[PDB]
Amino acid sequence: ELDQLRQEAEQLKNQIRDARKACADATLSQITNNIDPVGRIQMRTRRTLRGHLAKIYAMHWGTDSRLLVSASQDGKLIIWDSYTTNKVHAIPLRSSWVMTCAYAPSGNYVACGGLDNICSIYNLKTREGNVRVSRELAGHTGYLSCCRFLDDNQIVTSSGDTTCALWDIETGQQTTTFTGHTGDVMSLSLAPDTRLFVSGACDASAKLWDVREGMCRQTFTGHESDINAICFFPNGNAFATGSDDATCRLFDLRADQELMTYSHDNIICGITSVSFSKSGRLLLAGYDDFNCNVWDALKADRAGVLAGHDNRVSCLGVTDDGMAVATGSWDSFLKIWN
Amino acid sequence: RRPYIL
Amino acid sequence: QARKLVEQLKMEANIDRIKVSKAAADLMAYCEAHAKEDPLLTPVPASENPF
Amino acid sequence: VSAEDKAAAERSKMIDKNLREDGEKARRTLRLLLLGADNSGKSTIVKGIFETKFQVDKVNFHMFDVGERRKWIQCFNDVTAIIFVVDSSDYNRLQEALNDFKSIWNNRWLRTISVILFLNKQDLLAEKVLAGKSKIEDYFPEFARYTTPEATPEPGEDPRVTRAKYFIRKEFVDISTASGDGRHICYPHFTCAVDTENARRIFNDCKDIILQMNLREYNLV
Amino acid sequence: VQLVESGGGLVQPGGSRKLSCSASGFAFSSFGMHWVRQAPEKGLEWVAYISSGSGTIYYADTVKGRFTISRDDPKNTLFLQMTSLRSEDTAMYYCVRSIYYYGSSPFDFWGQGTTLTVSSDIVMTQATSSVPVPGESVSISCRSSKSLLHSNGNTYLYWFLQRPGQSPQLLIYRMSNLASGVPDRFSGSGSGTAFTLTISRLEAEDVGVYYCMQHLEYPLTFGAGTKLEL
Amino acid sequence: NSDLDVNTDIYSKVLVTAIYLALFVVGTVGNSVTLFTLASTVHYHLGSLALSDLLILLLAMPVELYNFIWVHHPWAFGDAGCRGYYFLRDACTYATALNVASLSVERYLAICHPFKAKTLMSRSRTKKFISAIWLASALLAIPMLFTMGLQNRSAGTHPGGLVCTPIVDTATVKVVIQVNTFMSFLFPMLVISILNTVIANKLTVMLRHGVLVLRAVVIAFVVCWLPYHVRRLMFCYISDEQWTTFLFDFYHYFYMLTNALFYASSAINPILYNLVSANF
Repeated sequence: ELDQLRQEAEQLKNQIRDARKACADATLSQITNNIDPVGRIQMRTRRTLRGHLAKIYAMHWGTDSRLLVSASQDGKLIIWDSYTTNKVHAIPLRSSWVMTCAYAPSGNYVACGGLDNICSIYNLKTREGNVRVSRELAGHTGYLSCCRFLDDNQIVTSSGDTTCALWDIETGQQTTTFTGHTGDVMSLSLAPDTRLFVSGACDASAKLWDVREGMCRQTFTGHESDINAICFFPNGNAFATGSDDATCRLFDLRADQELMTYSHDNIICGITSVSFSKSGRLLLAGYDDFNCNVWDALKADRAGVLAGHDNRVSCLGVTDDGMAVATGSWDSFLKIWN
Repeated sequence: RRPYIL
Repeated sequence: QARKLVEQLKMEANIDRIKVSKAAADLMAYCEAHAKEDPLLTPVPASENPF
Repeated sequence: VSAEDKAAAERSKMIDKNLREDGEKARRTLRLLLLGADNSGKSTIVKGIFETKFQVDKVNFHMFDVGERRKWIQCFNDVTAIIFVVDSSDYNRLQEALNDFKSIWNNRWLRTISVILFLNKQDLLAEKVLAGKSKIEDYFPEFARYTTPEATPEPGEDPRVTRAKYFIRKEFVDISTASGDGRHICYPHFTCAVDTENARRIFNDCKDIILQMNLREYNLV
Repeated sequence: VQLVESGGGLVQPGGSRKLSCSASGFAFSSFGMHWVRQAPEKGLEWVAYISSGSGTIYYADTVKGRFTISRDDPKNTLFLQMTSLRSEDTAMYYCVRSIYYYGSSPFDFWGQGTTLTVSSDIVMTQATSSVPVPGESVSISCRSSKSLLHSNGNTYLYWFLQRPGQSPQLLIYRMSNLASGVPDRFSGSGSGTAFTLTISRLEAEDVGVYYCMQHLEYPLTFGAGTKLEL
Repeated sequence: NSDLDVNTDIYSKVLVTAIYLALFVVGTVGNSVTLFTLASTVHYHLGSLALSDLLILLLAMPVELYNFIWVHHPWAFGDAGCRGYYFLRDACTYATALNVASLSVERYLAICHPFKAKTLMSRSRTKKFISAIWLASALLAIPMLFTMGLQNRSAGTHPGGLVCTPIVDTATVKVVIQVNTFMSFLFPMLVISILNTVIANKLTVMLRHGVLVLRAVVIAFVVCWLPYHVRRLMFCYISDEQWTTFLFDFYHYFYMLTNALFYASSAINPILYNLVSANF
């Protein structure tokens, strides 16, 4: 009965395509045609964080908008005070092949992971005055690409084994497993209310999942290559993806289809990271061309360029209060832009 | 004579 | 194998959807409402800028 | 800058000192990436991620084995070399080996990384050629028109074995020279899973790689 | 975590003695260390400080030139060599660990001190020496001669409690932050040169002497100490 | 001032000025391009050498072109100017020589001992080495500061008879010039020659472009710095009796030729060190 199932799947795909087409009464460009342009945005490098002796792979801001954790290929996880450029902590790692890091919203823990297939959770605020490995979460059969905290006890990890996992830290067991991607899951983004989350993979596909039910609620397919970065809109109703297609795309969850495409003929390099500003008007995307572009999220016009890095911009993030943007690159330097 | 330039 | 994909497509097809224009208007309204509190759009004076 | 801020700055300076010491001690080891198939016999070349350390002439080598897309390959764009192991005795899977070698050679993050190619299991290749039960012509037609160029070890030399092994090497060397452009080189070697010179071969090839990099950097060649 | 003092005893004036502190249960090399002395019937007085790595060493003016503070990190030991001992050096000496980074809690642990018997500064003022109090709110006030609010937003004021027969323990750091292990009924509030520690629903085991200390500049100065009594 | 009149025929001053202007513009452009491109340890020494060559080209060329070829008399910068000019000239010369020798040493370590050079090389060590090179260059030029000065050598005292010249004993001028030659020419010559010979031998026994570059480096250093020091020794050693008219004129013509070659050295160094091998 394989052929009958294939025909039914094709019919369902056609039905979904027709449903998405029916809802497209007008485009975002015809609605924001009359909104005022942002203008030229010129952000300067306020502080340059030095101390990493290898490529920087990930950074994550703390919820206080002052402390940030960065991960480097030299086996180091460094916690910085951004205002004074003071190294608050330096954590050695058992594996130097790190691809992700996370900062708990409470600030008590940090997360790390990579080619060892293990999410290591380190406890910062402890007696004895030294950071210790609180937990090692194992169970993924591939490398860890991204990890995000929900609280001090729940963590969501994305892996290269095509799956995602919701772990209870105290028990150490996968409370939920998310399956459905046919390729390597590269990025993960938690919703502001922390009930849904989106994951982009190397299928040129992004999936919207429900944490409590464990099922895939939606699938978005607009890209032509691997989706390397994904980020939620501040209101939790839309999200942006960046691919190796040298293209970003803004998708809407309630319309269940793509809203906008950010692309330029002079851009032929992949997109490593994307992020939104506090109001959602700006979209900051990092590239392999050694710089970052600031797009007007409503008009698809490139509002500005941040061009201070001497190698591939591997990570970028925006503080919760929207004051500063941190970019980390392969030149072993983090930069703060305001 | 003698040159005076070194 | 194929049955799971068919079930997933059935669950994705049976979803309430809104117009694209309504979503665009919602995003515009959100951006306009919070435009005054975005430091990157509106630069902060050095007196209140921590960086 | 209060007293607590001064103490925090002193703590940061101590952290910087420790980081510098750790980086200096880490930058004394040559990192290598081991690649191959299940039949290759990669783990017998010398002596998540498996790491093997060895030392030749007071130089420390650290090899990493992970495990087709290889998205993680970007992590190894700064390694000294890639050690690619091929089972040259398997004529059925040799085209897969050639395709994998071509994929690794033309990777965009590996454009400046040389490859030390080990054509492994020469005992089995010799037995296959001398037995005559399997023929390379059944898989690579051009072997019918291939002549041995002029060069081979004497202790047990047989023209058929030499011709077969030189053809198998020439396939990979042609893949290498198609788009090498001089940025990186391929170093082909023949092994038998009983030799003890593989560490020496990697040592010599790494010395050659570093010599070429120094020639380019120091504005000599 | 444990800090054990040793040495002490009765000495003649003009002599010398070395006090020692053995550290256990924590990474001693990452902590700065303080020697703080208390006279037999008086308040706490800061004596000396040595930074992590022995980079910075500070001495109080009353002991500068006679006391030497040192540390042996491999042996996890802290030493105070006292020469030219005077009658005013008769006191109980405490060793205090103190780590400094963004969000740290300095002066968090104190050791049970050792007894020694011999035969420009910011002045911290505590309004009352005694106030009688089970189940009622108690407000302890403190003042400083100089504003403790730094330009970085921090108000460097600390509240300690010393129970009878015990070494003082940290209650509040930077005028509002509750120390780890301290019940939530303690609160701290105030502005520059005006500080208040509020104890809501006072219980037993909360009776002792309360000290306010400034960490804005050296030398570190304590208040006289407010005593609660039942 | 008839005893301080240097006889230099015309059609030679114009030619030497043209050569100096061409070398000046070419070397300035080349060193500026090299510095712009440079601005893990090779770049430090290349920049140091380019800086030294640009410094000697800009700082010492016009003062010499005025006071030493066109207007020999009287000195037009006073006593402070004479001492400062000679001190800075010697400092630049020493800096160039030591930068070239250090670059040869670094190349030898990189090529003949690549594995040890990988561990020894660090940014702090390179910065310390460059600082030591410059410190030695500054220190070795100090004796020349206390050797040169103004002196009246006219027929009495007349303003036109004041010249910038060694003002110490001849037996001491011989010592200072011998020290300058040994620590500016012969020691770097031996280091460069031996090390580049070893490197070229290693490269020939396997790239011939590198061997040609090394040979060009050695030959350029020789042919650009030997006549200068030969001329200085000729000035210092020859007795007063032998300095006839022919020798007197020959000294200043040889001065023009030697300074031309000496500045051609700094004109050619950026080409040989950065513009011959691919820089992109």
